[PDB]
Amino acid sequence: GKAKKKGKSGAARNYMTRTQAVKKLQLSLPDFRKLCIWKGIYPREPRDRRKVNKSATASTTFYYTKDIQYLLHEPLLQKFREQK
Amino acid sequence: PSHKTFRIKQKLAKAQKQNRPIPQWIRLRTGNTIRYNAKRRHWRKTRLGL
Amino acid sequence: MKVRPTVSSSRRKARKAHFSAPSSVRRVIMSAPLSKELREKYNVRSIPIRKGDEVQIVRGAHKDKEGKVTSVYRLKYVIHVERVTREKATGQTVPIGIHPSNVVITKLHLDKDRENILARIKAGREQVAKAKG
Amino acid sequence: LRSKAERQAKLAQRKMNRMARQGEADRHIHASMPKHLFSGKRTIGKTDRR
Amino acid sequence: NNHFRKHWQRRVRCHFDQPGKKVTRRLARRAKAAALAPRPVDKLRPIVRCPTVKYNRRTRLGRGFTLEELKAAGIPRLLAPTIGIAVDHRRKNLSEE
Amino acid sequence: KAQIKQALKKLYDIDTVKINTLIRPDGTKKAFARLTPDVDALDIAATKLGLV
Amino acid sequence: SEKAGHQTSAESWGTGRAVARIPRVSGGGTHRAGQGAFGNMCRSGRMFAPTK
Amino acid sequence: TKGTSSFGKRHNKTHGLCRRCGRRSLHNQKKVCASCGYPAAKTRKYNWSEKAKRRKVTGTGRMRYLSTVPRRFKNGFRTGVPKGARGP
Amino acid sequence: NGKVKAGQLWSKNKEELTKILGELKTELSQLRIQKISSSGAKLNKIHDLRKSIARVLTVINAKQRAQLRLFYKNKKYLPLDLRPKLTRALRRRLSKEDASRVLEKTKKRLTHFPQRKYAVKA
RNA sequence: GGGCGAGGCUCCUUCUGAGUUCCCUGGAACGGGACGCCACAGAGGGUGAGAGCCCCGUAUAGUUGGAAGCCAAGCCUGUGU
RNA sequence: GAGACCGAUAGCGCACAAGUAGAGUGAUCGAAAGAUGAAAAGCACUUUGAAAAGAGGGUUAAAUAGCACGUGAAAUUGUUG
RNA sequence: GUGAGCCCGGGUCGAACGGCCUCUAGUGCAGAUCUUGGUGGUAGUAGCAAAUACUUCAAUGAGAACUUGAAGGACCGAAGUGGGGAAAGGUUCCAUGUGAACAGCGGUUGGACAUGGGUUAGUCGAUCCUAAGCCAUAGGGAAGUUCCGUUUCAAAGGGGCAC
RNA sequence: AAACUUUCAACAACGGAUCUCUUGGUUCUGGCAUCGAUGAAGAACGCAGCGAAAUGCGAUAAGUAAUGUGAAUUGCAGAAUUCCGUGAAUCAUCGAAUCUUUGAACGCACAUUGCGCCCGCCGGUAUUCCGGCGGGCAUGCCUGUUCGAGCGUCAU
Ligand SMILES: [Zn+2]
Repeated sequence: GKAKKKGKSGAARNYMTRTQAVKKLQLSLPDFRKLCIWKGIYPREPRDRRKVNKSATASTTFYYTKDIQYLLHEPLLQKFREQK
Repeated sequence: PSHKTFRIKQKLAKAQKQNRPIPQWIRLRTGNTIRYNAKRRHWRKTRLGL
Repeated sequence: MKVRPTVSSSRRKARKAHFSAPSSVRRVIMSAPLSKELREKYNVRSIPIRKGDEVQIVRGAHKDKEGKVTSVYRLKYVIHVERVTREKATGQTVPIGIHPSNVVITKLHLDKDRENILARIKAGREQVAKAKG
Repeated sequence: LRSKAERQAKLAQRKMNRMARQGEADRHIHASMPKHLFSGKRTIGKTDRR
Repeated sequence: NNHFRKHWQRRVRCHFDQPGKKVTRRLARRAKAAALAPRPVDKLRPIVRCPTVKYNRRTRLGRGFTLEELKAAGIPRLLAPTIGIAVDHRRKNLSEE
Repeated sequence: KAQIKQALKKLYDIDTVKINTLIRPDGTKKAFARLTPDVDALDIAATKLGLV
Repeated sequence: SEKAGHQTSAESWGTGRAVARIPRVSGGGTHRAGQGAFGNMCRSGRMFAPTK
Repeated sequence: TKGTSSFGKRHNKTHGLCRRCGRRSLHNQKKVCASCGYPAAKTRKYNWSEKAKRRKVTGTGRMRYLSTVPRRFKNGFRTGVPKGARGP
Repeated sequence: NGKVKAGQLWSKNKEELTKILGELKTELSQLRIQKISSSGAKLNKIHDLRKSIARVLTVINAKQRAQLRLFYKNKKYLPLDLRPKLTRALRRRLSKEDASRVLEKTKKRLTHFPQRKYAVKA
């Protein structure tokens, strides 16, 4: 049918960077790192990091999109907001 | 035309299914007044107005 | 003379209600008197007729004929009685329409609903007679 | 009963067959007294027909 | 002198419902009496003299008793409408009779 | 087409290689489901469909 | 009813050579078109001096 | 030539079907229905045509919810089940 | 066969009701094909299967809505479909307590001077 | 200030009198004649032709069963911060 | 619930699958049309016709009621005198 | 009976109706180029004559100038009487069958009537883009139905990094 | 003399008047207050063993549950009803439900069954691909929560 567009499927959907994960979860960096350590969200590596982000370097940290989706439902986010 | 929309084709399908004479068992019912299809449509007589 | 404001003596409304009554009202309308010995047995004058009753026809050209009620055709207010029939041109047998007010019930098809009907009609008749006595 | 139903269906068509309709879908009502033919006057200027 | 130069037929009022309205008013009065039993259906009214020189020869029932009248009779103004006495505060007593 | 092939797989244990669809002039949808060469459509029609 | 015989749109066809000057129902495609209206002598019209 | 020969050029459509009232009165260029006034929120009606008002007045259609309101009012908008009725 | 009565359905719980619904739908699926292939005394069975499917769905819905009402018996906010319908104006109408609220001065005056029961000698 | 409350009213529900007696006409009596009966019911309708008594109903007191409200004769208690 | 109203050209446009059929680009316009018989008992069977039908012969109380159907005027027409 | 009218006989027909005194009215027709419906003479009359044209045998059938097959004769003459599409139509397409009606004759034939069948896409179009133009939003008018406004006097959002 | 035209009569035609009827209008009187974002009125599309319409209904589709009645429905077909019964019915009542696409109509649109986004669940070899299902995403305004902006006023 309709022709697909480039970069809308595959590793681009599969991975996101740490900056995108932090902006998606709307957390600070210490809270994001704390939640990742507590929930066991581990760094990942795409086969080609340019297919995920064109500005990625060797020090760029990648995570699973489904892992960030799972982190979106953690009740500790509201605990963080209540403490703030 | 051959080019037609889905809504137009659906309404034409309803008109095609409605285009029939009445069943013959209808006239044998008790107290019937229906003798024929008085809303029967033909493609040359009366337009559908779509 | 009627007194109640919810009662209408309108002929038009009466005929409309009679000829457009539903099946449960047509059952009450299609009532027949009981026989004499049934009347002293049950203290009931009239009952709605049903399939399986035994009737004697007392009006029309088929007077004094007896038979079982084979059908209760409520759609044109007719009962079909066994052997009270006629022949078509072809000689095939077709039942003859009889109105239930032209027959008298000589034997009742008795089930527990009919027993409850007869018992409550008899009890009502007795308590009305006792109250008015 | 089939023959009786066919006979009733055929006798249902007598009025429209006398009216000479092409089936039961022919329900066209024509103008027997048209306004353009039964109103107005013809002057010495422009006329409505030749 | 016939004032029929407007669209008079649009606001012609007949009174075929006059006996029905009498029946309705009587039913309402009976219901009010049954609700108010054993109290009377109406309140006590004072006797007052009609204004103007045409009608000052006749007395009639007024709206309610004055505050000075209730004070002289010994009935408090909060008790008075609760025992069927109509009270009017606008009317004054300009004379002793 | 995906709904039709999944419904056929769930109902009759039928695997199809492709499905074509049209909408008839009466308004109902007609679907031609071509089966895999391993299974025989005549045996499917005789046994499960009963179209003899 | 006060609106009996007046729930139609009809106008006379004018002075001419064929028909009378009664108001005639406009439109087409039905038996009512061209037929008289609004008169006590007309079929489907208002009576003379309607009862009040 | 303003009559019969001019009538042979009539093969376009000023109006199409309206999604709201179902009539062939939706102007194809103005995108405004001449009958019901779509897409304005109010339905087009005027007091100079009693016939046009009563052709689409309430009760001419199905009354799919409004017809059951008087029964619920007559029973008092009651809620629940008859006592001892079979069920959950 | 094909007629499932509600008296038996009101005693089951959810899983065998789902099993019965699946079996009835399967029977209706094969017998629609049997309808397009042959006929006879058979169409009464598919009518009975349709009505039985309707009955099973009704029983499942009624039991699960009753469970939801039991769950939401003691909560402030209910789902909109479980809230009473009435009319829109009836739902927007003031409550009985709010309509019967009076001021404190009115309460004092009604406490000390209510409408009395009285009679007048003739 | 609280709490009972006999009893009453409103709305649906079970139930209600007496000829299909004899003769004639008629395809069919619901017509004519004779003899009765009921009537707080001789309003209306149906039934093969004008039926109080064939059927539904109609009049009147009530009489079965059920729910939700309102009114209400009276009777228990607290007493003044 | 009723009427000193109208009784199918009347009475609402509509007593009928009527705001339907139908017309108009559209706003809108907008009809005609009720009655066999108590009961289909709606003509078996024979015969002549390609058929429609016709004639016998039944059905009905009546077909001088044959799903053109209660009654069946006049204009107009056919035969007979 | 002066009269408007009233009454009876005969035939037909099938369910109600009349006399007298009062009361009441949508109460009396030859006309209105009325209104609706129905029917005549004209009258078996005017016509049914543009687009060159038909003929033979057999079959089918109750019936064949206008059905079919074959046999002949012709016409369109590639800006077609051909092969295909856009708009418009909506099943008219195909098979089988067919009483009446319609095909201004005839009909066995039919775009008619009756029952069935038939339209298969990643690649052809729609779907996407914008044109002339139209409509939301901000905001400003208008008693208001709503009018202007389409980049504005708008806080109108994207990316990266972080022990 | 016939034919033809005209007159009169009988019968037969044509036509639908008259008479009788009336599940309908029209007018008056009495009672009641109850539409809608918990998605109305209206529109479209579907639903029966055999229906085109009317009627009823919504993929639970001439219908489900519940209560009552108590033996039908009927044009045909086919089944009934343990009749001493959780029970026929195109039955009545009606408090529980179902209620397709739309429409004030609400993700953006709509002359398209066009295009999206967010969050779950399931299936197909599947961390990436494909498919299905479920729950959501309009505007204005109010109360509150939270995140903010501005030397606008201050304290420090
Ligand atoms: Zn519209």
